[PDB]
Amino acid sequence: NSYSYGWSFYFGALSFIIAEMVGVLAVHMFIDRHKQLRATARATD
Amino acid sequence: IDFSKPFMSLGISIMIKKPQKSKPGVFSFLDPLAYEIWMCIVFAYIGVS
Ligand SMILES: NS(=O)(=O)c1cc2c(cc1Cl)N[C@H]([C@H]1C[C@H]3C=C[C@@H]1C3)NS2(=O)=O
Repeated sequence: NSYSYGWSFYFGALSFIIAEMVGVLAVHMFIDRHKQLRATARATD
Repeated sequence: IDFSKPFMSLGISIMIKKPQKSKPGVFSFLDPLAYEIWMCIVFAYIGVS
């Protein structure tokens, strides 16, 4: 009744961590863009 | 020799020196939950955050 998960199982699990990291990095780019866009707009005002 | 009917029931069996009871592992505090739950809690922790 014993079992052991293989490398393929650990590839999907490892994909989840990388995907979440990319999501954080993608949101941080969206945040930085708008911050730069607002900073420039304020300076022109 | 002319045997008779079995008066009792037996069967080959392995005898080993009774291995003394073991000490709960150093990480026994993870026993209450299966390894799958601990793995998924980490995923949930990352996903929620
Ligand atoms: N349970 S046991 O091993 O004590 C046990 C086992 C057995 C007993 C009697 C006892 Cl008490 N008798 C039977 C016997 C009764 C009739 C049916 C099978 C033989 C002829 N053989 S057995 O099935 O080998």
